Amino acid sequence: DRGVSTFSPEGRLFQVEYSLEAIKLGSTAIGIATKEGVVLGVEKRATSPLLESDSIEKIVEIDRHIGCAMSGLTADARSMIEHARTAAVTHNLYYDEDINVESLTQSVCDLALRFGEGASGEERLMSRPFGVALLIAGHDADDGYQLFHAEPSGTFYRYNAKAIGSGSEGAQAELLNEWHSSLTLKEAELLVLKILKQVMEEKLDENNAQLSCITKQDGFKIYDNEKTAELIKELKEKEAAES
Amino acid sequence: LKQTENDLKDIEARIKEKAGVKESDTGLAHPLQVARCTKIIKGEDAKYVINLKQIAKFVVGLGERVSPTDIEEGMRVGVDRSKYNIELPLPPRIDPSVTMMTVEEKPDVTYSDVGGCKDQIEKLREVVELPLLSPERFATLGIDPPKGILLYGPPGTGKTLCARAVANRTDATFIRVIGSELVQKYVGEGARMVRELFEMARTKKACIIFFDEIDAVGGARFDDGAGGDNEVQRTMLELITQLDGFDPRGNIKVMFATNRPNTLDPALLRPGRIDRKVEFSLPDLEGRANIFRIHSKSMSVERGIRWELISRLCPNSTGAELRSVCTEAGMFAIRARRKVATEKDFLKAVDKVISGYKKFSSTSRYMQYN
Amino acid sequence: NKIETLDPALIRPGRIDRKILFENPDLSTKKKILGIHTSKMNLSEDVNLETLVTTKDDLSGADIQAMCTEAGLLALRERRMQVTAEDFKQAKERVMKNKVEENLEGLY
Amino acid sequence: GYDRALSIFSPDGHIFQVEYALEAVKRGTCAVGVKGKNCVVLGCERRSTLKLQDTRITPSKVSKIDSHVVLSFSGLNADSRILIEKARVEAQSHRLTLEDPVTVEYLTRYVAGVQQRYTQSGGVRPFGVSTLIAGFDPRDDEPKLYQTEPSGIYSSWSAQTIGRNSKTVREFLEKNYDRKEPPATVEECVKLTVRSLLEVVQTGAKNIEITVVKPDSDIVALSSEEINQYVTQIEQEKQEQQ
Amino acid sequence: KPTETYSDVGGLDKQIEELVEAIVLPMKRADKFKDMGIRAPKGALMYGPPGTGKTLLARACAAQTNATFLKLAAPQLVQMYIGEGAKLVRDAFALAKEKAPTIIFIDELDAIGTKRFDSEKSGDREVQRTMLELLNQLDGFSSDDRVKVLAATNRVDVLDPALLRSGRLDRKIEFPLPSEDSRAQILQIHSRKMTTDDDINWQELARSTDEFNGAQLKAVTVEAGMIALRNGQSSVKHEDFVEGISEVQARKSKSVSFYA
Repeated sequence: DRGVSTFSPEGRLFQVEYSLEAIKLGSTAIGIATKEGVVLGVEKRATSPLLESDSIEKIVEIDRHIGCAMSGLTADARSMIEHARTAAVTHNLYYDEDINVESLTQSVCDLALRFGEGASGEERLMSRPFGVALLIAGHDADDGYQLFHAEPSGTFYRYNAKAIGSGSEGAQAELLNEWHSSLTLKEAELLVLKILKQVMEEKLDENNAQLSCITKQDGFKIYDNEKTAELIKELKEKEAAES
Repeated sequence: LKQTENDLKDIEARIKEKAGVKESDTGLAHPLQVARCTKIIKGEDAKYVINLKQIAKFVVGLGERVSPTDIEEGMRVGVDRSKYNIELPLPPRIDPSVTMMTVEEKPDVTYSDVGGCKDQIEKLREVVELPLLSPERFATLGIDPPKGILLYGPPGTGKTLCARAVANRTDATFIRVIGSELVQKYVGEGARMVRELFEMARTKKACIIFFDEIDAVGGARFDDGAGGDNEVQRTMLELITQLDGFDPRGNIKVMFATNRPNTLDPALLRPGRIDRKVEFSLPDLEGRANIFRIHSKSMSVERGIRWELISRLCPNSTGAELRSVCTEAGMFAIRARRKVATEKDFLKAVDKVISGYKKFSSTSRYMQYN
Repeated sequence: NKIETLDPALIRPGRIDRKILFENPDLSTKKKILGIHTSKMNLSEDVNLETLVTTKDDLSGADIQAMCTEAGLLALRERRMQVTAEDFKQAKERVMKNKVEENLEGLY
Repeated sequence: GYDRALSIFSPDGHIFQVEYALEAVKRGTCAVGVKGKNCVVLGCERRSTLKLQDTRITPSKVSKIDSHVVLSFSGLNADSRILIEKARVEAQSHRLTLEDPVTVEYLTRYVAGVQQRYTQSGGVRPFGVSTLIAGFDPRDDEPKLYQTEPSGIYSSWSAQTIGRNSKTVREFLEKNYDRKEPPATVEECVKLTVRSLLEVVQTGAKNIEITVVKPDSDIVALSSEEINQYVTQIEQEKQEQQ
Repeated sequence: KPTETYSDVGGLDKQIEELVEAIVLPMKRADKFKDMGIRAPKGALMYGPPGTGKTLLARACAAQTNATFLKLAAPQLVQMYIGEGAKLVRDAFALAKEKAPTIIFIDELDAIGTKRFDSEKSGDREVQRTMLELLNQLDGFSSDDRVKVLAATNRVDVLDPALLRSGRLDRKIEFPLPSEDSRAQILQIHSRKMTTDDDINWQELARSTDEFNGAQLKAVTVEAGMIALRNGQSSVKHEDFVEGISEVQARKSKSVSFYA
């Protein structure tokens, strides 16, 4: 085509504005940070009936007291393993404590978005800014639970309840009235699975999705297939008792 | 044997038709190329005799008085060559000469893509339909409806389908002229001959003409052409002449078609021959949900089908690309022999058509600005 | 030959939907192509038509049309409706050594 | 050198580099594999018809990382061997540091990690290499199968195969072959593998090669005589009309 | 006498000040020119987008000088035959010389003006003869007030050194980028028929506009009332003129991501 330095008629890059199309091609995930814990989850779906969901990780862990997720291509998800996970350990290497979620996100965004045509000192060799939507959540030692997100455009915003993926248009619309300040951990476990039911194209299964949580004491803990199936049975019993 | 007995009353009425010919019986025996009569026997100055042909070229400086008492001799007197006006005795003037004109009736096209065209069609309605409803708001406010408008995007994905659908509800004269055949050879065949259509547009009202294939007309130049495209570029400038000195915008509309907006001459794209531009791109998801309804209005579908999960498999697309999903879905009922259209046919078609069949060969990076 | 670059200026989404590409025939397809060509053809009863079908490189119905004509003109010189076995392999070489050429891409 | 990037991000997500990197496997030979209990079997084929060479003198898909880990795939030839030597040095890098053999999970990440810099960073173009990675873990007999995409996407599989018309061939193993009930005897994995190899190469068994990965540093390569033993059993009950 | 006058145009008073000394003055008083032997040219050259000048400018000169207006388009000069329009060069000048004072206008000079120096000029031989017959015959057809040659187009991509002479084209007019006060006077022309609320500040709207010629400034006043059409307002206001920028011309529309 032409030089990457070409902007939009509004003065923005093309790869930044077009980075939202690669997110819809990924998996739909909705994070929620309640008063008790922070609800994390994704959607594995299926690429085949012989697909194994045990060895695939769509939800990673940067540090014990925090968590992370991904929606998009899995290539950029490992770029923060050498950056976000390194910066979290670098903080413990210097200040030896839990990094603030508010400061960590902006610190990651410095290591997250770097690109361009070329530069001697900094590495601009990266072409596409992001191919994945990364979620950033955890607990702050001062404020509290904070749910942030790494956007494919590179910016960052404070999200009380965040929805990403292809179904983020219809899920976030109803999410306004669903999220409340009184929403607890147990009440938010059946709420996410109920929203993902209208999202997921197939029957809810332990291998078609993965959920986890962020605890201020035990830390990031994944939900095992035996435990995930329990939340599935609780959803079928809850939906039948609504009417 | 209808025509056999129809001439019985017609031959008897032929003399009655000859009674009108009995006015001028000289020289043996309204569209015209050039005004031509025989000697103009009928005809300061009193009688007026002017003819332009290979023999006896005539010119008269005066006029505007009654010599002939309306039609005379060869019946053809009036506008030709321009420069020449016989008005006062009921003229057959400003009439289409020998030429090639495409004129059809009732270009019926239904709705195609309403997804992003909600307020986008309203801009098209403000072009034609608006002055045909409340013209009083133009003189009071001091504003005029848009004349020129540009169509850019992929080749007929529901953009062009919307252009022909709105024209059917205008209930006016529809004329289609393209730019590919417009080239030809002789200078003026693509400009002066089409200028006659532009001049007739001011004569005959309630006319709507869509200019087609502007890529074969306009375009940007650097070395100022390799030759042969000058008349192609002069036709672009001839379109400016009709909009240059004077022109009413009430009965005359201008609409282009192309695949990219800025590929024309950057001086051509300048405003005043285009008041508004049609921005055509890939609309949102829930907006195109009516497209699945339009194709299913006349289509038998099994009750209980869920369109929410079907739209999730389909990424951002256009109106025509959604019909291709239902087109192959109709073929699923041919081979596999399905009674009606089921949910499994639609869920598989998206992966069969878009993912499976479509693959390469689509317009993606070919539009930025230029 | 290749309509790839040619295709999405014309085809449009849904006016014309067809995609058909040249496919390498398998053991079953090569038998029906070569066997039916011999319905009206006569040749030596001691030669099997499936002998050269097992090991062969990309010979379609167009390649067989010449191998039948080239081997036929050699046997017609002696005025005989049957073609010997030597003309079968002789006609396959000159067709394979001319129009049939690969990219020399192995393994992969 | 080259300061710019050899790749361009797509407006709709359709990337020229991702396009023809997958079809590089579609142009090349198929790589068939299936897991098991105590072992894993990886089959393959050859595109060349006339064979003037021997299987031992010319290696094709045969490559080794750990002692008990045999890694066989087809995405390409030249660009494929580059990632193998880097993986062997990386496999030694764990012996120079961790002193223990690396699990198959990271061996897939390292191959995709080099492919990660190709799709992300500029100055170098990505490959069309797609690796099917197998082998065991230290003091573990359970095999693993990971399908590595050139874009850096990997997932766990069982009967998955990549190559020419491999999506249709895999559908044969989606029903008769049960992932929940894997076979026991080593030869049982070969019976289902040979039947899947006849749907692509058909005749010309000289091109058919079978590599069985066994623990305790053992590799068994089946010959053409043992393959024909299962070919006869295919036409026994199939041709009979019940 | 068209309605376009010096009041209906703006920002051209710098070129009009130099235009009077070209056309208008020798049309009447030749006394001061014959004493110094200065032969004034028959016209000038201008290029730019319409609505700021050109067409509306050339017609306004016929109303002030009160002369016959004769307009012949440039693409109409080139014809299919040999020298069909080239023979009309002396014909157009013979009619202009004998009958009444007039100013000959050329619409879209690029039609006969796309040549440059390349070897494709031999494709149309009637084009160059029309230009050469135009330049060399100005001295033989001179010594009257009844013939004036004026040319105009949208843009001039062809630089001809032979067009500079006292009798040939004098002024080369390129429409400059209108400034704050320059765009204000242009908007005052199209707002004469507009009914406003008198809440508009002229210096306020011009600061938000940058490099917008009169062709783009005209679309602001036209699309301003269209915003009030859906609102049912009786007259436009100061916000409606800002909404004219919100109308989609220069790609001012909205998008996703960074702002929502």
